[PDB]
Amino acid sequence: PQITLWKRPLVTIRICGQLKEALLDTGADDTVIEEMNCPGKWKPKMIGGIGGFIKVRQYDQIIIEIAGHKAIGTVLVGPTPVNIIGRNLLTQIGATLNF
Amino acid sequence: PQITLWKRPLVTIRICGQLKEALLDTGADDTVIEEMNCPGKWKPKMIGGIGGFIKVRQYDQIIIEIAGHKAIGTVLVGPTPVNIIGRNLLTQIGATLNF
Ligand SMILES: CC(C)CN(C[C@@H](O)[C@H](Cc1ccccc1)NC(=O)O[C@H]1CO[C@H]2OCC[C@H]21)S(=O)(=O)c1ccc(N)cc1
Repeated sequence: PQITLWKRPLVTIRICGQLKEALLDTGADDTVIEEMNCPGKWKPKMIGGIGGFIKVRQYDQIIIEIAGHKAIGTVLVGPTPVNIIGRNLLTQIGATLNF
Repeated sequence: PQITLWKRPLVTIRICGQLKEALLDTGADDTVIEEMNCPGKWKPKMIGGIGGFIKVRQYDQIIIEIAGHKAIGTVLVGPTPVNIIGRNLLTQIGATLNF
């Protein structure tokens, strides 16, 4: 599909059996998902943006479906105000920015 | 151009006379640039990102060239970790996400 940018580029994702809304974010290196009790081993991480840093849990090889496209990779879980699909998974669903 | 997302989507911009590197950021509503000298009037504002809120100077109707494409619009100037081109200007240059 083609997504114009008049509005936030939100899509439906499925992660750990739950449907969520997430922002397709070319400015994010990594995918960051709102706090949820996913199973699996993790490593702590700090990620920084406007305002400073948040502490997150880094999970590797997590399966996510994004707007119907399957993906698998690193997902950071923590107190983000929005769910963000970053470049690590955008590349897997074939996303490009065009102008 | 068509921009893939293996690497950060960095471009050269010209703003208030000066060349800077900036990140094309579909997850940003607004364009936020590091502290710099711009001429003319500004309004104090706040904006929040992943780590909290910062104070910025809002400049309106600023002429800004983005990878050779013209835009004229609002720029927030303040202590951002990365210069980001948000949707307010991405729409002006005709950017879309495609997958
Ligand atoms: C600042 C960027 C270099 C990186 N950010 C992604 C960015 O797209 C965020 C993504 C974002 C979106 C909403 C809320 C928080 C963070 N947007 C953002 O800060 O935009 C601000 C400017 O416009 C406003 O519109 C949204 C918030 C304001 S980030 O959220 O801080 C971030 C950093 C590291 C990772 N792995 C993932 C995300």
